[PDB]
Amino acid sequence: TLNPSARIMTFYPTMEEFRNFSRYIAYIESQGAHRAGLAKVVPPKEWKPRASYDDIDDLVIPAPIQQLVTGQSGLFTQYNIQKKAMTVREFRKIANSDKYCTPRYSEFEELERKYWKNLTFNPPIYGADVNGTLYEKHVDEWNIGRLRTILDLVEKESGITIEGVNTPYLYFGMWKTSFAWHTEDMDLYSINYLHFGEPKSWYSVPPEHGKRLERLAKGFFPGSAQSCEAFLRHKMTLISPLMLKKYGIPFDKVTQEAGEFMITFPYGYHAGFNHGFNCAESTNFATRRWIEYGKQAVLCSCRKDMVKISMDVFVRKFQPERYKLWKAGKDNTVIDHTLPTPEAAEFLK
Amino acid sequence: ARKSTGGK
Ligand SMILES: O=C(O)CNC(=O)C(=O)O
Ligand code: NI
Ligand SMILES: [Zn+2]
Repeated sequence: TLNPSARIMTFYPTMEEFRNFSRYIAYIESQGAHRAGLAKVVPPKEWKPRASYDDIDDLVIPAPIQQLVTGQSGLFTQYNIQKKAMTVREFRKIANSDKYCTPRYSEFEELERKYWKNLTFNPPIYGADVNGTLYEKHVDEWNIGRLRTILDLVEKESGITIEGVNTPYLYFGMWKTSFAWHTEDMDLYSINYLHFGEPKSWYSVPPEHGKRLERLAKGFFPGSAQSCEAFLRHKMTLISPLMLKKYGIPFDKVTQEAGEFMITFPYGYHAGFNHGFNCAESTNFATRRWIEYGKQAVLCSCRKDMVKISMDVFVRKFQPERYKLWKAGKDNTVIDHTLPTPEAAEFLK
Repeated sequence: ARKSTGGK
């Protein structure tokens, strides 16, 4: 009966708790964290992934995107236009310039209103999807380059690399840069570490009301829905929290600060924006709980070469009793979004 | 074959 409100939880592990990543994810799930779709973990003070960020101004952002937003009344579509390569130095100059910098504000609620008031104006540049990592090679705790989860079975058995999914991405943000409503590819988990800069704000719908958000999205954008079941996977759809309130979709809000991790959980819809110049690192990962989510993930079919993982390896290894049934197409398992991952048993005994 | 922030 854990986290019955399904609110976003924040955790403050000691360095001892922190060390084993998979095991801490099982712990937070034993506390009900997954029910929110999104959780915050504040790493211990003594922890640091990089001694300094003084040297990265020469790093290349090979395909920055200008974010053109169209819409009104809490409903928008974002078009992401690939601009020419620029350096982090070139990006920071634009980010902090009078034209693109963060407006003056008092309370977060004020910055949030300005975001929803102004997101269709003066399209910003998001330095998104940059292959690479800012962790130093020796960093053994919560290293996004090597978290050591069962997602590693993809590369271990097939040799398949999916950039961003089983490798890390860097994201350089400026004010009013946005991520649209979405779950992860194959409904995996994600991890996001805010290396530096101004905050990133998040909205999250609980996985248990996820279908409700899809039904509503389908109604607001019926053309997009009629031509692709999984159109939210296109990552173009922005919906304000006032609209979510108006139609009864439970959601939570959270602001991530420099030095904080966010975890997103399978089928946890999330969206948000950056406050100003910052840098985040992200990848996906898995637990045993994810396997059923992966078997049932509704995928985008209308775009070529979208992210699709063979589940075969995972069903054979962790669900050998159900493999023949699954392969016949007769595995009718119903997901219970409240249940924690099997690995949490250690913490519930 | 790769993760993307979003399309057009
Ligand atoms: O930071 C962004 O642009 C959005 N991040 C995520 O969606 C994530 O980490 O799952
Ligand atoms: Ni995400
Ligand atoms: Zn599609």
